[PDB]
Amino acid sequence: KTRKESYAIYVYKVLKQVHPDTGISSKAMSIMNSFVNDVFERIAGEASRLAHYNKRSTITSREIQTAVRLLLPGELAKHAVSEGTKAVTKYTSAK
Amino acid sequence: TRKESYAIYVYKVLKQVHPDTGISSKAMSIMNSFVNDVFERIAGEASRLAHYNKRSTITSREIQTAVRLLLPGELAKHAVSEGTKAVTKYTSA
Amino acid sequence: RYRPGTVALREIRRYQKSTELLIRKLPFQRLVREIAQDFKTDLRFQSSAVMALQEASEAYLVALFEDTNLCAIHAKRVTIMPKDIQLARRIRGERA
Amino acid sequence: PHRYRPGTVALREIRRYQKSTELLIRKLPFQRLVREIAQDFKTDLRFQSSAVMALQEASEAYLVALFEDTNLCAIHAKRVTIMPKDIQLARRIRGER
Amino acid sequence: MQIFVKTLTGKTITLEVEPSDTIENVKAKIQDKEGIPPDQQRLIFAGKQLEDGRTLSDYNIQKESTLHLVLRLRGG
Amino acid sequence: SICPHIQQVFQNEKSKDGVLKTCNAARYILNHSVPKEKFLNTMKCGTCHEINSGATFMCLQCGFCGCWNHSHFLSHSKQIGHIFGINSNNGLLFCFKCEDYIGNIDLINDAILAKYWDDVCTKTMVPSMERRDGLSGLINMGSTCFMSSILQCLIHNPYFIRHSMSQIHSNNCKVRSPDKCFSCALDKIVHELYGALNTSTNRQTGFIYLLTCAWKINQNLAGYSQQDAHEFWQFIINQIHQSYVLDLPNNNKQCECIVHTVFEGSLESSIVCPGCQNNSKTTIDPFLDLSLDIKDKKKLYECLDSFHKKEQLKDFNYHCGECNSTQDAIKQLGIHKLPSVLVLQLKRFEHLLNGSNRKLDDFIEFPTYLNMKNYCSTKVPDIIYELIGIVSHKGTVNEGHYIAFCKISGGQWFKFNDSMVSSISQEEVLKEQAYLLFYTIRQVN
Amino acid sequence: NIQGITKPAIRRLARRGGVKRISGLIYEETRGVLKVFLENVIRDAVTYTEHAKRKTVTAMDVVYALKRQGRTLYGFGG
Amino acid sequence: KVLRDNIQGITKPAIRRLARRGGVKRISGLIYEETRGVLKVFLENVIRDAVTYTEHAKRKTVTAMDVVYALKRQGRTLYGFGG
Amino acid sequence: TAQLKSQIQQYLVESGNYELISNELKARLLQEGWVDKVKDLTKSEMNINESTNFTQILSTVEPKALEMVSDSTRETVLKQIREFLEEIV
Amino acid sequence: ITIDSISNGILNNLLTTLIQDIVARETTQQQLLKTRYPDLRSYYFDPNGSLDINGLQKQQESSQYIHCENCGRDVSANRLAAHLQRCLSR
Amino acid sequence: IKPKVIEEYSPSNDSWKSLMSSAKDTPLQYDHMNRESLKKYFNPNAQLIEDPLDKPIQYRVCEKCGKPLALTAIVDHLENHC
Amino acid sequence: TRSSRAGLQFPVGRVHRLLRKGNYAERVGAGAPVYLAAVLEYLTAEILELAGNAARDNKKTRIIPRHLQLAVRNDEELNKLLGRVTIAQGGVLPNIQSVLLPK
Amino acid sequence: AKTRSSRAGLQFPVGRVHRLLRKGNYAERVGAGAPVYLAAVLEYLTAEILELAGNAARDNKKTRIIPRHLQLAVRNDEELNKLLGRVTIAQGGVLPNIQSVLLPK
DNA sequence: ATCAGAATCCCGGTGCCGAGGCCGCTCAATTGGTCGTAGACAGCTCTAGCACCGCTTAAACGCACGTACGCGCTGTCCCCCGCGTTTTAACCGCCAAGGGGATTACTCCCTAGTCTCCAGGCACGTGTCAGATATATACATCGAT
DNA sequence: ATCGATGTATATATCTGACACGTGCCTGGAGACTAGGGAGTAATCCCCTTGGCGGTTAAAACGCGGGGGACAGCGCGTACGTGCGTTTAAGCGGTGCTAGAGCTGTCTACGACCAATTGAGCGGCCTCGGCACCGGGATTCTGAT
Ligand SMILES: [Zn+2]
Ligand SMILES: [Zn+2]
Ligand SMILES: [Zn+2]
Ligand SMILES: [Zn+2]
Ligand SMILES: [Zn+2]
Ligand SMILES: [Zn+2]
Ligand SMILES: [Zn+2]
Ligand SMILES: [Zn+2]
Repeated sequence: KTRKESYAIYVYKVLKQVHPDTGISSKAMSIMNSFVNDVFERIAGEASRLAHYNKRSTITSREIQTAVRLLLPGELAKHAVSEGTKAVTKYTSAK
Repeated sequence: TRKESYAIYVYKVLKQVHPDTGISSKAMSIMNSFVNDVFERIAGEASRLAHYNKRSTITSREIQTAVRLLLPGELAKHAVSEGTKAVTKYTSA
Repeated sequence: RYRPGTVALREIRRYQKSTELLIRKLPFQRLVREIAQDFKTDLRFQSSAVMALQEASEAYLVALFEDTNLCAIHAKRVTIMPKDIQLARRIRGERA
Repeated sequence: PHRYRPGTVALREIRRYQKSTELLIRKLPFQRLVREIAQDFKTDLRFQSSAVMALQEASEAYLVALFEDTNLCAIHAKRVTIMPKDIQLARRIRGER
Repeated sequence: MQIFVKTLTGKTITLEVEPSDTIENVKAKIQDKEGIPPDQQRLIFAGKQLEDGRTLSDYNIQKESTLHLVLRLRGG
Repeated sequence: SICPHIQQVFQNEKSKDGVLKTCNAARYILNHSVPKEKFLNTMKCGTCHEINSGATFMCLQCGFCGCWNHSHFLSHSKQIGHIFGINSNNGLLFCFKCEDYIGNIDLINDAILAKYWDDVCTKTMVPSMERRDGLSGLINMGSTCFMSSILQCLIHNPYFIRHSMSQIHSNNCKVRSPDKCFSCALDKIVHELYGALNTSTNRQTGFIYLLTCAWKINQNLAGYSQQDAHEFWQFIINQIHQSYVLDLPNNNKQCECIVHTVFEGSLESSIVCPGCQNNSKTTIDPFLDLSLDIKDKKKLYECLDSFHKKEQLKDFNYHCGECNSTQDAIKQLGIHKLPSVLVLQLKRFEHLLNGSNRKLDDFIEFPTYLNMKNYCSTKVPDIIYELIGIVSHKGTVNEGHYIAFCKISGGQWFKFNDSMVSSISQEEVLKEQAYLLFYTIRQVN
Repeated sequence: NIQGITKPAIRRLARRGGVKRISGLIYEETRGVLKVFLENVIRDAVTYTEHAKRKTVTAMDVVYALKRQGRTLYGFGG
Repeated sequence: KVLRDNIQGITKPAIRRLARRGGVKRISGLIYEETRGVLKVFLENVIRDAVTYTEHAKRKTVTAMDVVYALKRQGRTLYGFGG
Repeated sequence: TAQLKSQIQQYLVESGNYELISNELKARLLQEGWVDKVKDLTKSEMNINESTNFTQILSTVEPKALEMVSDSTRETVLKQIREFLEEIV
Repeated sequence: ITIDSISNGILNNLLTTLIQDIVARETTQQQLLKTRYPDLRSYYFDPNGSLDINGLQKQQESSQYIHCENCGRDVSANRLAAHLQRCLSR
Repeated sequence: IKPKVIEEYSPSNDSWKSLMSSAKDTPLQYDHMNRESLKKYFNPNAQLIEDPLDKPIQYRVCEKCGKPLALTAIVDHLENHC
Repeated sequence: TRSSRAGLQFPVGRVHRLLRKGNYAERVGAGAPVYLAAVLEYLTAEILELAGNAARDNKKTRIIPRHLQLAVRNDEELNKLLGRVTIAQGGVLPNIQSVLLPK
Repeated sequence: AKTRSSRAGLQFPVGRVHRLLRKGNYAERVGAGAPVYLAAVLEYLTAEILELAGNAARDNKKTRIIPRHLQLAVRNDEELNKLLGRVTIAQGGVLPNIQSVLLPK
């Protein structure tokens, strides 16, 4: 048997965190997984393009922030940047 | 400082095709940008194919199928024929 | 007996409320196999591939029909015409 | 006195502008407009002439394509004069919002 | 009239201000002498932060007053 | 056990009412007695007449006073039989036959409401064991680390507790809506921490209303984004003043709110020209806080000395009348009136040439007791403060976390995190990077 | 063959898009358009399968062919 | 110094010539506002993109490579400026 | 005589010196945390003795708190009251 | 008689007065604590700094959920700031 | 001793109850807070609490509303506010 | 682990491994995977919130692809982002032109 | 022949293409026949484009090539127009196209 | 305005299979440690973007006058829609059957790497004629008769 | 149909600045040899795909008729096309220089590699209740009168 990876557990945890009494089917789970993979590959491609344009072989949080600001509309990119900065703060507080 | 381009090669090709025709600098920059864009497109297609086939290397078959998928029928066929001829001439030497 | 136009709006509502596939699977699969016979022979096909092909074709046809309806409405008419489809495909950039 | 009929000068100017390839939009007003638009995102910015020329060329090409689509829509509408609704329909079919 | 503004290093400065002027005017006067962007500048007087669109005469600011220039410290 | 000698007199009604009537008068005397006659009448013995010869006890039935060091008041009980004496130093009752004070009877402790004592035992109750101090954390709903830290020092603020428990706002509010007024929302929080909602998602409902109210005025300070803690301090204290003038029945510069009557001070500026030293025109400017720089300094007195340090104006157009010449005067800031609670802000940030900023991570020494005799404008006696609150920030100029440290009655410090409330030693908080300080009035000599 | 897409299917597809009245040549027009689109997509899928050194077309091949033409579709393990 | 009223710099004969190049025969009097709005939207988009690319580069001058990248990302690849 | 110590205490409050000597005594002790140290002693006494008897606790803390008063706090107040007693004697 | 002898008695009079003032206030406060709360226990002190006053660790977030009063939805703790920006703006 | 203290300055039978009339007109007096320094360096309407951290918060909880009420505000809440 | 240190739910290790094996650059920073995981978590949380709202509007407990399609098409920013994206079993919006309506 | 370009009988630098492929982070390992194939394809494309440009320039009786000639050559062909449908050429212009309905009778 | 007649939504009941929890499982993230260099930092050098002025001039603006077609209205022909009747193969469920896709172990060969050496292409400098510019001439074409 | 005139195509001198060519030198490309890990190939399993059969039933197909929709034709008056006087802002020649772009020397702290491990993540089972299906009644439009 092949031990393939997926994202069902994390999506289900997020759903139960935002909606305790709400289910989900397998088709919606596959759609969410495909959407997550697409957004991930888009952001990675943007980061690689910026790194190659700036002649740098390192991908830091600044490149990711600029990529998510360029790829997403104004308010959505601002909210994502605030969430990312909060996560970075929480990660840098402890170790 | 130094800066690489493809001016001399395009000039040689033009002289081998039209030996009595000049070229301006703007047309040279346009041709350079076009060549760079085509190279980037073909490299990206080859990388996507190698990652879909789970291969860590890239052979002539990947470039062949990439130019097949990128160019229309007659153009892709002529490009594949020229590439196969060049590969055969290089392997024979 | 109902007047012309009411059953049309009723069918429009019924088909906009539904989400199933209005085209049967077996003739579409036979047509797909007949088209694929030209490129290569002795080819197998999965059910999910045919389902995705049908979904994409239906979505594209729905979008083209919506664009044709918009063009026909702008043309001060009520009935669509092939010229509307041609203009839509020309403005879309797909047609040469 | 001599007087031309309407439509001749229009076709003559169409042919003249389709033969030549120079920039119909002048430099200084477009540059000032670009600088004013860029002032809102960040102040104290400097621009190269090549970037302004490229922006002008791109805007002119986009406007030419939009006018061609508007002319196609107006011809399909059994009319000759273009109207803002033609541009609206062209931008709707193009998917631009 | 002339008032006093306390900088970040403790040194006080003097700016020529008029009672009819708004806070947008003094935000430029501090900038041409220090270069600090006005969005990060916090002007505090009598424990009250100066808001945009209001003149100094509405905040009961008199001649030879003393302002406080401070910055922000975000956290969360 | 309970003192049986005071329980025997409790059996009679008139005898119990008589002793409860005189202590309320005795405590009223000590609160309104001139210090001159205080030692001559309340702290002078009857036998030796020595001043403060131990604990001086006043008699319960007559005007005899005896010292403690020579058993002069104890002999009054061994000869006449008055074993119940009130100490003039604190107003407590001491029993001679029990050799101990009476500190387990709420009747004598609340003898000022002895006329309605029958009602307090029925309709009121004593606080619970776990809610006697209101120690509870606030669940961080996002980037609200700066919001919860500011509310924590106000919960254990004795001036805010007396103003909230007195029900002054609730009895004078016009709208009386918790989701509209800040004072009505703060009263729900103190009711949720010090009391009990009728009748773990607990002790957190009142904090939700504060976010709902703040969103209606300024959504930027709703805790969704990381903001400054000092800016949130001056924002909430100003709205309390705005809600007080709204509740007024119907001109005066000084307000009578809880903020203007506690935290409001006044500065004094002088522009000393070196011509004739007759300068200057005094200008008084009120204030609510003090911002102090910490560059190239290590102690709290060094930062306060720089604020009081004289400075020479180099860009000030001047035209004197004493010397009648354009000179560079000397600017000096003095303190005119001191507030009851002094708050100090430390500018832990510097400016660079490229416009960027850097956080000052240099440790600043600060004592638990601060003397303010060297910073008055107009000799001076000793004036001492006491540290009761410390707000510490850790991070950068645009990213960090807030952790507050507050002290409660009894000299016990605590670590006031978002959801972690724990005790801590006194010497540990004196070593943290303090961003805000809280000094209240203790003693004026 | 190509006559599998009958008149009622095209009428239902037009009703879904909001069409009230349909002409007589729209059927053949959509037939030709669908034929061209299916030819292109099947050519892409066949090229992908032949490069995959297999004889069975999978769903991933169709997903990649749709992503190439800018028609990314979700719900098929893409 | 702040700029103002530069949107009116696109005069009527400029849009007239732009329509003549596209093959328009007769033009109405209500096309200029729509053209100005569309041009302003496009310029705002490309300028936002260019400013973002320049801010990521930690520079204060906008070069041509940033404009080329911004046009390439929007599906408007332009040749004749290198890259 | 027994009336000698009464007269010096009588004039000391009349002249106003009695209040200031009490102020500086509490000032120096509060600036060094001496009040805090004696409060740590009493809470520890209730732990070892397990009793709330006032005379039992006071018999322990009162003789103990005498020596913890540093000589720096002592030599200053005695020097200052000598300036105050010799005003009449 | 000497001068230094009387000064010691004056200092001893003020010393016992302030000493008896502090202990008298501490004994009554403790007397009320155990009388009103016979089962009173002190707050837990953690020398490592990993437990609260009750001896428990910090609960994970957002393992808890808060019941909103505007819409009656059980929203998590961390998502509460994002939920209030949309239910209140209706 | 010098008679100067006896000339103009100047068991007893007095009682502490004799100062009842004088206690009904003087304002609130504190232990270690000088009144002269209040008007000289503090605000006249400034609230003052001598040693606030000596004892815990003295308050009671109602039976119906459960509001933490101060000792002086117990009777007022039970009449027209409970 | 590392996700608990940042208070997130998405795995940081898997994202870091995918960035390492993705051949996007030579070296990968430490703060980039946490930022990417936070952005993805916010996006999927928004999508799931909209899907739950659309399901509650239809009196259902399990989310169907129709609810996802409706939630995506009803929003403006999501429609602008997912413009060239099609959803299987999604459907179209119930839109009817004004001219086609009778008298 | 010392250079790999001369051994294959091409004009584009095989070594430069190999270096760009190895440094472009496109894959881990690189084959041997891919650079020659890519160089041959690029050479054929450039040869076709230069043929069209030379024809367009000879049609205008000019010695050198201007971007207008390149625009005309790309817009005249069908395969190159489909390949460069989203590519804009600076100083290229438009095609001399006039609708029949606008022409007078 | 009214009402008989279909279309459709909701309620109650009955039945069913996909999903959330569960148990066993195992392999890649975590921890402690070390070695290596891309990148941050400070310093120096240079260069073109910008305000400035001054002068010249083609294009933008406003105004008069004329005209032709977008819209409205009328009328006239006809072709998809609603309905009814006849046909039909899609789908459902079941049963056979095989061969290509997935998985494991073996060898093997080609290329990433390292050390060494040279000429192809880079900027830099310099010569040079193709085409823009301006003048004049012949002419295709358009408006009114 | 004819005639005038008006902008347009073409010949010719010529000046010049961008284009073509010589030259030096450096570093990236070419030669030669090696290790070692990714890839081709032999072998095996099974499940995933293809093929055939029985029925019956909603969908497909054909014909009637018809009325609303598509389309041809005339009125018109207003908004756009064309031309001319006015001037105003656009465009070329240099003018000074400095803040910012670009190259270089230097130190280090953050990132890759590696050994153990174990627990968080994945494959398999299972029951049920949220959802699918069906019958019936009330509900809500719609067209003729
Ligand atoms: Zn007595
Ligand atoms: Zn005595
Ligand atoms: Zn007793
Ligand atoms: Zn209120
Ligand atoms: Zn006030
Ligand atoms: Zn003077
Ligand atoms: Zn709500
Ligand atoms: Zn009550």
